Amino acid sequence: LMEAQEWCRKYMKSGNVKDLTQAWDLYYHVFRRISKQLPQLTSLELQYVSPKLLMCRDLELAVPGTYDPNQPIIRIQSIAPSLQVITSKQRPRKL
Amino acid sequence: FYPAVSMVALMRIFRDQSLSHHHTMVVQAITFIFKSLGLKCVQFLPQVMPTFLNVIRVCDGAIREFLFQQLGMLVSFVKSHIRPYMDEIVTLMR
Amino acid sequence: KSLAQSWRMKDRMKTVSVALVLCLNVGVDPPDVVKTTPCARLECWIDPLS
Repeated sequence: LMEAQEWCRKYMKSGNVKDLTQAWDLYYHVFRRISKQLPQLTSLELQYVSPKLLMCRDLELAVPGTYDPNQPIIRIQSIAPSLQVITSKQRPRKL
Repeated sequence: FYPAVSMVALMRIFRDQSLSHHHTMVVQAITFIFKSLGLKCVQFLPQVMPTFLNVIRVCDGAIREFLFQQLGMLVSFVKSHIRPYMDEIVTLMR
Repeated sequence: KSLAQSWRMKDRMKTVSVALVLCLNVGVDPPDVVKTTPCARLECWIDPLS
């Protein structure tokens, strides 16, 4: 990606398509690789993605869309250690 | 289907007041069910076992020597899958 | 009179190559062993199910 950025930036001083073909080589390269990765990212181990939330225990901050002025606060005791991922267009998490 | 229905009816009795007479009968059925199923019996464990162990502590000693005979029978069919409830069992034995 | 000194390993074998046949149809428990809920799911220091 650094190298494809270099070539697309060498376009902005020269303006040749011969720069751009070298960049789209590497771009399509990672595109195809990453396209072959995302189908199997079915669950996200929370340590790998966001350590602060794994570390998080017992926030005073309330569980989102629970707060009632007439109830006592049901507060975030702890976030779950791993996240199920729904497969759609937008790959939502089931946090 | 069939084992699941019977198990639910049996366990609906298996709660103090009706069992005053019909403990023994229920437990004889269960033990026969698990004996018959193989290892597919394992699915009913969390339904049966918590009530079962509480029955032993609650009931009279007239029955109690029998319940342990049948507990040991459940144990044998289930084998290693009983491990979650083992603390309670050992507490009961102790 | 020096002894029949048999300390050599003139039989110097060498392991050249390795097959890692590895039947491990992941997420498909074969009909023999019905596995536990918290079973041993590690497998060369990886949870395959994750």
